[PDB]
Amino acid sequence: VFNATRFASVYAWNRKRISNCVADYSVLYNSASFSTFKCYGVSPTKLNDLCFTNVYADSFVIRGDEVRQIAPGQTGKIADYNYKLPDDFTGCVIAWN
Amino acid sequence: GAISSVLNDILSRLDPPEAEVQIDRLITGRLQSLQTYVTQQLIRAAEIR
Amino acid sequence: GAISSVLNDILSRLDPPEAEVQIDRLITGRLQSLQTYVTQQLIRAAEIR
Repeated sequence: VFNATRFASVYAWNRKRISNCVADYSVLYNSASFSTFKCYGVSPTKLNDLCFTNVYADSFVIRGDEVRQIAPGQTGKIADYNYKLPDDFTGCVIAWN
Repeated sequence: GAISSVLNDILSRLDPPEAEVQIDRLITGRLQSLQTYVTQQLIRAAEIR
Repeated sequence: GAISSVLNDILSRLDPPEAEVQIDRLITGRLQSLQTYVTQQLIRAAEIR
């Protein structure tokens, strides 16, 4: 998901489910291997404490101007037609050039 | 109108810059629910009096 | 404190994530007018009683 070799397209993205395992998010927040690492419905430092049953990850590539469309409530060519999120989106978004 | 009715759902989940906004909604709602209770009981006491 | 007192002027004008905030004020405002009305008639019902 994170250290993958190649990503998919925004037209068709792969959905990797995670369950029943140990997830150490300390490296993802500390390591500066991404240009943007923000969260909306949870703190990035508290992903280990208030943890979850099911976790889904969608990997795709988009243009620089389209990174802003990957956020709750946005509209655009990617937000409305390719990849939309709900107003109650409880997740995190990552971006890297 | 908040994310969740529980405090621990917000305190340890969101950061203080955003948790204070969500926490303020519960405090604004739960406090009005007290004034509605105290006001009613304070009127019922008159009929009892 | 909203854009307009009419819901149609907000629901048919602004996007979903923006209209919900303007609608949240009218709901909180109009709901306060009812508790002010109900509490008044609930006192006037004591004088008449």
